[PDB]
Amino acid sequence: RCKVNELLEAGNAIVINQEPSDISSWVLIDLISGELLNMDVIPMVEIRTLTPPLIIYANSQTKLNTARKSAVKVPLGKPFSRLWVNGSGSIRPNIWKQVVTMVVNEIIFHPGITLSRLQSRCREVLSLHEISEICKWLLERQVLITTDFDGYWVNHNWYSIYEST
Amino acid sequence: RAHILSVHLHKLTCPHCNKSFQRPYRLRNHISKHHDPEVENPYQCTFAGCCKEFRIWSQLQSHIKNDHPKLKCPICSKPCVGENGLQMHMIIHDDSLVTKNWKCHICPDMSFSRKHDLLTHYGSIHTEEDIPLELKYKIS
Amino acid sequence: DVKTASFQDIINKIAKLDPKTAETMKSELKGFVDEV
Ligand SMILES: [Zn+2]
Ligand SMILES: [Zn+2]
Ligand SMILES: [Zn+2]
Ligand SMILES: [Zn+2]
Repeated sequence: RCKVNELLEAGNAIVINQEPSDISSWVLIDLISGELLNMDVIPMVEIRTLTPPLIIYANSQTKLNTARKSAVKVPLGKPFSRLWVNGSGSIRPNIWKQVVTMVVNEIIFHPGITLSRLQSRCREVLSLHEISEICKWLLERQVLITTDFDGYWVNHNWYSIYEST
Repeated sequence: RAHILSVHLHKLTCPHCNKSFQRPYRLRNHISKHHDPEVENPYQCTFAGCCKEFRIWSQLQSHIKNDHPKLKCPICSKPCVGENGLQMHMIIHDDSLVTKNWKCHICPDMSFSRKHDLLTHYGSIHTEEDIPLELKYKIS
Repeated sequence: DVKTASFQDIINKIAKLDPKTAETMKSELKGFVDEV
Protein backbone atom coordinates (compact mmCIF):
# COMPACT_ATOMS: atom_id res chain seq x y z
CA ARG A 1 0.00 0.00 0.00
CA CYS A 2 2.82 2.44 0.83
CA LYS A 3 4.61 1.76 -2.51
CA VAL A 4 1.37 2.27 -4.44
CA ASN A 5 0.48 5.43 -2.50
CA GLU A 6 3.87 7.06 -3.14
CA LEU A 7 3.83 6.14 -6.87
CA LEU A 8 0.26 7.31 -7.53
CA GLU A 9 0.67 10.57 -5.53
CA ALA A 10 3.88 11.19 -7.55
CA GLY A 11 1.71 11.00 -10.76
CA ASN A 12 3.09 7.62 -11.87
CA ALA A 13 0.88 4.93 -13.48
CA ILE A 14 1.04 1.18 -12.62
CA VAL A 15 0.89 -1.38 -15.48
CA ILE A 16 -0.45 -4.91 -14.85
CA ASN A 17 0.22 -7.71 -17.41
CA GLN A 18 0.24 -10.86 -15.19
CA GLU A 19 -1.85 -11.99 -12.22
CA PRO A 20 -1.11 -9.92 -9.06
CA SER A 21 -0.38 -12.25 -6.07
CA ASP A 22 -3.02 -13.01 -3.42
CA ILE A 23 -1.67 -10.14 -1.25
CA SER A 24 -1.52 -7.57 -4.05
CA SER A 25 -5.13 -8.52 -4.73
CA TRP A 26 -6.41 -6.97 -1.46
CA VAL A 27 -4.72 -3.58 -1.86
CA LEU A 28 -5.63 -3.21 -5.54
CA ILE A 29 -9.38 -4.02 -5.11
CA ASP A 30 -9.48 -1.70 -2.07
CA LEU A 31 -8.06 1.28 -4.00
CA ILE A 32 -10.27 0.47 -7.04
CA SER A 33 -13.43 0.15 -4.88
CA GLY A 34 -12.86 3.62 -3.35
CA GLU A 35 -13.15 5.38 -6.78
CA LEU A 36 -9.67 6.95 -6.18
CA LEU A 37 -8.00 5.20 -9.18
CA ASN A 38 -8.71 5.72 -12.88
CA MET A 39 -8.15 2.83 -15.29
CA ASP A 40 -7.25 2.78 -18.97
CA VAL A 41 -6.09 -0.09 -21.20
CA ILE A 42 -3.19 -0.58 -23.64
CA PRO A 43 -4.91 -2.09 -26.72
CA MET A 44 -3.63 -5.03 -28.82
CA VAL A 45 -3.72 -6.08 -32.54
CA GLU A 46 -6.59 -15.50 -30.22
CA ILE A 47 -8.05 -15.62 -26.64
CA ARG A 48 -5.34 -13.16 -25.42
CA THR A 49 -6.84 -10.11 -27.23
CA LEU A 50 -9.70 -10.21 -24.64
CA THR A 51 -7.13 -9.73 -21.77
CA PRO A 52 -4.82 -6.74 -22.58
CA PRO A 53 -2.38 -5.09 -20.07
CA LEU A 54 -4.20 -2.65 -17.73
CA ILE A 55 -2.97 0.82 -16.60
CA ILE A 56 -3.89 2.42 -13.24
CA TYR A 57 -3.36 6.03 -12.06
CA ALA A 58 -4.56 8.54 -9.43
CA ASN A 59 -7.51 10.71 -10.51
CA SER A 60 -6.17 14.12 -9.31
CA GLN A 61 -4.44 15.93 -6.38
CA THR A 62 -6.56 13.66 -4.03
CA LYS A 63 -4.66 11.92 -1.16
CA LEU A 64 -4.28 8.11 -0.77
CA ASN A 65 -2.30 7.88 2.53
CA THR A 66 -4.42 7.86 5.75
CA ALA A 67 -3.72 10.36 8.62
CA ARG A 68 -0.79 9.75 11.09
CA LYS A 69 -1.23 7.05 13.77
CA SER A 70 -2.36 8.06 17.27
CA ALA A 71 -1.12 6.29 20.45
CA VAL A 72 -4.00 3.72 20.67
CA LYS A 73 -2.63 1.64 23.60
CA VAL A 74 -2.93 -2.17 23.65
CA PRO A 75 -5.38 -3.45 26.33
CA LEU A 76 -3.24 -4.86 29.23
CA GLY A 77 -3.70 -5.89 32.91
CA LYS A 78 -2.52 -8.28 35.69
CA PRO A 79 -0.06 -11.01 34.48
CA PHE A 80 -1.58 -13.91 32.47
CA SER A 81 -5.05 -12.13 32.54
CA ARG A 82 -5.32 -12.04 28.68
CA LEU A 83 -3.93 -14.47 26.06
CA TRP A 84 -1.46 -11.77 24.87
CA VAL A 85 -0.16 -10.82 28.41
CA ASN A 86 2.59 -13.06 29.88
CA GLY A 87 3.76 -13.71 33.52
CA SER A 88 6.15 -10.68 33.64
CA GLY A 89 3.06 -8.51 32.79
CA SER A 90 4.26 -7.78 29.20
CA ILE A 91 2.71 -7.80 25.71
CA ARG A 92 3.48 -10.99 23.71
CA PRO A 93 3.91 -9.12 20.37
CA ASN A 94 3.56 -12.35 18.35
CA ILE A 95 0.22 -13.38 19.97
CA TRP A 96 -1.17 -9.82 19.80
CA LYS A 97 -0.36 -9.61 16.04
CA GLN A 98 -1.98 -13.03 15.59
CA VAL A 99 -5.25 -12.34 17.53
CA VAL A 100 -5.81 -8.91 15.94
CA THR A 101 -5.33 -10.50 12.49
CA MET A 102 -7.68 -13.39 13.39
CA VAL A 103 -10.52 -11.07 14.55
CA VAL A 104 -10.27 -8.83 11.46
CA ASN A 105 -10.24 -11.97 9.21
CA GLU A 106 -13.69 -13.06 10.49
CA ILE A 107 -15.22 -9.53 10.39
CA ILE A 108 -14.19 -8.93 6.68
CA PHE A 109 -16.54 -11.48 5.04
CA HIS A 110 -19.26 -11.03 7.69
CA PRO A 111 -20.09 -7.29 7.64
CA GLY A 112 -22.30 -6.49 10.61
CA ILE A 113 -21.09 -9.39 12.81
CA THR A 114 -22.08 -8.97 16.48
CA LEU A 115 -19.85 -9.65 19.51
CA SER A 116 -21.96 -12.70 20.53
CA ARG A 117 -21.77 -14.35 17.07
CA LEU A 118 -18.05 -13.54 16.87
CA GLN A 119 -17.33 -15.24 20.20
CA SER A 120 -18.85 -18.50 18.90
CA ARG A 121 -16.36 -18.63 15.96
CA CYS A 122 -13.34 -17.97 18.28
CA ARG A 123 -14.42 -20.08 21.33
CA GLU A 124 -11.35 -22.38 21.27
CA VAL A 125 -9.11 -19.26 21.74
CA LEU A 126 -10.76 -16.05 23.13
CA SER A 127 -13.31 -15.23 25.87
CA LEU A 128 -16.02 -12.59 25.19
CA HIS A 129 -14.14 -10.00 27.30
CA GLU A 130 -10.98 -10.50 25.21
CA ILE A 131 -13.00 -9.82 22.00
CA SER A 132 -14.50 -6.67 23.58
CA GLU A 133 -10.88 -5.53 24.14
CA ILE A 134 -9.76 -6.35 20.54
CA CYS A 135 -12.85 -4.75 18.94
CA LYS A 136 -12.43 -1.55 21.05
CA TRP A 137 -8.79 -1.18 19.94
CA LEU A 138 -9.68 -1.76 16.28
CA LEU A 139 -12.48 0.87 16.49
CA GLU A 140 -9.99 3.38 17.98
CA ARG A 141 -7.58 2.69 15.06
CA GLN A 142 -10.44 3.14 12.55
CA VAL A 143 -10.02 -0.42 11.08
CA LEU A 144 -13.71 -1.05 11.96
CA ILE A 145 -16.94 1.08 12.05
CA THR A 146 -19.90 0.16 14.29
CA THR A 147 -22.97 -0.70 12.18
CA ASP A 148 -26.31 0.23 13.71
CA PHE A 149 -27.53 -2.39 16.24
CA ASP A 150 -23.99 -3.05 17.61
CA GLY A 151 -22.35 -4.86 14.65
CA TYR A 152 -18.79 -4.48 13.29
CA TRP A 153 -17.91 -3.54 9.69
CA VAL A 154 -14.39 -3.36 8.17
CA ASN A 155 -13.29 0.08 6.87
CA HIS A 156 -11.04 0.85 3.85
CA ASN A 157 -7.29 0.28 4.42
CA TRP A 158 -8.03 -2.55 6.93
CA TYR A 159 -4.80 -4.45 6.14
CA SER A 160 -2.72 -1.49 7.48
CA ILE A 161 -2.42 -2.82 11.09
CA TYR A 162 1.40 -3.13 11.62
CA GLU A 163 4.77 -2.92 9.80
CA SER A 164 6.55 -6.30 9.19
CA THR A 165 7.98 -8.81 6.63
CA ARG B 1 -10.69 28.00 17.90
CA ALA B 2 -8.50 28.86 20.93
CA HIS B 3 -11.54 29.91 23.06
CA ILE B 4 -13.28 26.53 22.45
CA LEU B 5 -10.03 24.67 23.37
CA SER B 6 -9.47 26.85 26.53
CA VAL B 7 -13.01 27.48 27.95
CA HIS B 8 -15.12 24.41 26.97
CA LEU B 9 -13.06 21.48 25.57
CA HIS B 10 -10.60 21.17 28.53
CA LYS B 11 -8.40 18.64 26.60
CA LEU B 12 -5.10 19.74 28.26
CA THR B 13 -6.34 18.75 31.81
CA CYS B 14 -5.53 15.54 33.72
CA PRO B 15 -8.45 13.01 33.89
CA HIS B 16 -7.52 12.38 37.61
CA CYS B 17 -5.51 15.09 39.49
CA ASN B 18 -7.04 17.96 37.44
CA LYS B 19 -3.65 19.65 36.82
CA SER B 20 -3.11 20.83 33.19
CA PHE B 21 -0.18 20.73 30.71
CA GLN B 22 1.01 23.06 27.91
CA ARG B 23 1.03 20.23 25.24
CA PRO B 24 -0.79 16.84 24.82
CA TYR B 25 2.66 15.15 24.87
CA ARG B 26 3.32 16.09 28.53
CA LEU B 27 -0.27 15.10 29.48
CA ARG B 28 0.43 11.65 27.97
CA ASN B 29 3.69 11.28 29.92
CA HIS B 30 1.91 12.46 33.15
CA ILE B 31 -0.89 9.85 32.75
CA SER B 32 1.79 7.18 32.07
CA LYS B 33 3.30 7.75 35.61
CA HIS B 34 1.28 9.79 38.17
CA HIS B 35 -1.94 7.86 37.27
CA ASP B 36 -0.34 4.66 35.84
CA PRO B 37 -1.77 1.09 35.67
CA GLU B 38 0.18 -1.82 37.29
CA VAL B 39 1.90 -2.42 33.83
CA GLU B 40 5.68 -3.07 33.73
CA ASN B 41 6.24 -1.00 30.52
CA PRO B 42 4.38 2.35 30.87
CA TYR B 43 5.73 3.77 27.54
CA GLN B 44 4.58 2.71 24.03
CA CYS B 45 5.94 3.81 20.63
CA THR B 46 3.73 6.67 19.36
CA PHE B 47 4.46 6.16 15.61
CA ALA B 48 2.85 4.46 12.57
CA GLY B 49 2.93 0.62 12.68
CA CYS B 50 5.53 0.29 15.53
CA CYS B 51 4.42 -2.10 18.34
CA LYS B 52 7.33 -1.74 20.87
CA GLU B 53 7.05 -0.75 24.53
CA PHE B 54 9.53 0.45 27.16
CA ARG B 55 10.19 0.74 30.93
CA ILE B 56 11.65 4.29 31.15
CA TRP B 57 10.85 7.44 29.07
CA SER B 58 14.56 7.77 28.10
CA GLN B 59 14.42 4.40 26.27
CA LEU B 60 11.37 5.62 24.27
CA GLN B 61 13.20 8.89 23.45
CA SER B 62 16.14 6.76 22.26
CA HIS B 63 13.85 4.44 20.21
CA ILE B 64 12.10 7.39 18.47
CA LYS B 65 15.48 9.11 17.72
CA ASN B 66 17.04 5.81 16.48
CA ASP B 67 14.28 4.03 14.48
CA HIS B 68 11.86 6.89 13.63
CA PRO B 69 14.18 9.89 12.79
CA LYS B 70 12.32 12.44 10.62
CA LEU B 71 14.30 12.65 7.34
CA LYS B 72 13.96 14.64 4.06
CA CYS B 73 14.37 12.87 0.67
CA PRO B 74 17.94 13.57 -0.57
CA ILE B 75 16.56 14.37 -4.07
CA CYS B 76 13.10 15.98 -3.56
CA SER B 77 13.31 17.09 0.15
CA LYS B 78 9.78 15.77 0.96
CA PRO B 79 9.76 14.52 4.61
CA CYS B 80 9.59 10.83 5.65
CA VAL B 81 9.93 8.74 8.85
CA GLY B 82 12.81 6.28 9.41
CA GLU B 83 14.90 3.97 7.19
CA ASN B 84 11.87 2.21 5.68
CA GLY B 85 10.32 5.62 4.83
CA LEU B 86 13.41 6.71 2.88
CA GLN B 87 13.86 3.32 1.15
CA MET B 88 10.12 3.26 0.13
CA HIS B 89 10.29 6.83 -1.22
CA MET B 90 13.55 6.16 -3.13
CA ILE B 91 11.61 3.81 -5.48
CA ILE B 92 9.87 6.86 -7.02
CA HIS B 93 13.12 8.31 -8.40
CA ASP B 94 14.52 4.88 -9.47
CA ASP B 95 15.05 4.85 -13.27
CA SER B 96 15.30 1.03 -13.44
CA LEU B 97 11.74 0.36 -12.11
CA VAL B 98 10.00 3.67 -12.91
CA THR B 99 10.62 3.94 -16.68
CA LYS B 100 9.68 7.65 -16.53
CA ASN B 101 9.15 10.22 -19.27
CA TRP B 102 11.79 12.80 -20.13
CA LYS B 103 11.02 16.59 -20.20
CA CYS B 104 12.60 20.07 -19.85
CA HIS B 105 12.04 21.92 -16.52
CA ILE B 106 10.89 25.03 -18.51
CA CYS B 107 10.45 24.29 -22.27
CA PRO B 108 6.91 22.77 -22.87
CA ASP B 109 7.71 20.80 -26.07
CA MET B 110 10.33 18.15 -25.06
CA SER B 111 9.75 14.37 -25.52
CA PHE B 112 13.01 12.38 -25.22
CA SER B 113 13.31 8.54 -25.34
CA ARG B 114 16.55 8.04 -23.26
CA LYS B 115 18.33 9.70 -20.28
CA HIS B 116 21.59 10.48 -22.16
CA ASP B 117 19.53 12.14 -24.93
CA LEU B 118 17.62 14.34 -22.41
CA LEU B 119 20.96 15.80 -21.22
CA THR B 120 21.40 17.32 -24.75
CA HIS B 121 18.62 19.88 -24.09
CA TYR B 122 19.89 20.73 -20.58
CA GLY B 123 23.42 20.82 -22.16
CA SER B 124 22.45 23.44 -24.83
CA ILE B 125 19.22 25.39 -24.07
CA HIS B 126 20.30 25.40 -20.42
CA THR B 127 23.76 24.27 -19.13
CA GLU B 128 25.19 22.05 -16.28
CA GLU B 129 23.74 24.69 -13.86
CA ASP B 130 19.95 24.47 -13.01
CA ILE B 131 19.42 20.92 -14.33
CA PRO B 132 17.02 19.09 -11.89
CA LEU B 133 18.66 16.86 -9.23
CA GLU B 134 16.76 13.61 -10.14
CA LEU B 135 18.29 13.81 -13.68
CA LYS B 136 21.79 14.66 -12.30
CA TYR B 137 21.87 12.13 -9.40
CA LYS B 138 23.79 9.06 -10.78
CA ILE B 139 24.12 8.13 -7.04
CA SER B 140 23.75 4.29 -7.25
CA ASP C 1 6.00 -7.54 -23.95
CA VAL C 2 5.31 -3.96 -22.70
CA LYS C 3 8.02 -4.56 -19.98
CA THR C 4 10.63 -3.65 -22.68
CA ALA C 5 8.77 -0.57 -24.07
CA SER C 6 9.62 3.15 -23.70
CA PHE C 7 7.20 5.76 -22.32
CA GLN C 8 6.76 7.20 -25.83
CA ASP C 9 6.06 3.72 -27.30
CA ILE C 10 3.34 3.00 -24.67
CA ILE C 11 1.55 6.33 -25.27
CA ASN C 12 1.83 5.79 -29.07
CA LYS C 13 0.01 2.39 -28.71
CA ILE C 14 -2.80 4.08 -26.72
CA ALA C 15 -3.08 6.81 -29.41
CA LYS C 16 -3.71 4.14 -32.15
CA LEU C 17 -7.31 3.68 -30.88
CA ASP C 18 -7.98 7.12 -29.28
CA PRO C 19 -5.62 10.14 -29.32
CA LYS C 20 -7.76 11.94 -26.63
CA THR C 21 -6.74 9.50 -23.84
CA ALA C 22 -3.11 9.42 -25.08
CA GLU C 23 -2.79 13.26 -25.15
CA THR C 24 -4.49 13.46 -21.72
CA MET C 25 -2.00 10.89 -20.32
CA LYS C 26 1.12 12.61 -21.82
CA SER C 27 -0.05 15.97 -20.41
CA GLU C 28 -0.49 14.53 -16.84
CA LEU C 29 1.56 11.38 -16.01
CA LYS C 30 5.28 11.31 -15.06
CA GLY C 31 6.01 7.62 -15.81
CA PHE C 32 4.88 3.99 -16.00
CA VAL C 33 5.81 1.27 -13.47
CA ASP C 34 5.64 -2.48 -14.01
CA GLU C 35 3.60 -4.13 -11.19
CA VAL C 36 6.53 -6.67 -11.06
ZN1 LIG D 1 -3.22 14.21 36.86
ZN1 LIG E 1 8.59 2.65 17.20
ZN1 LIG F 1 12.65 12.24 -3.38
ZN1 LIG G 1 13.93 23.44 -22.04
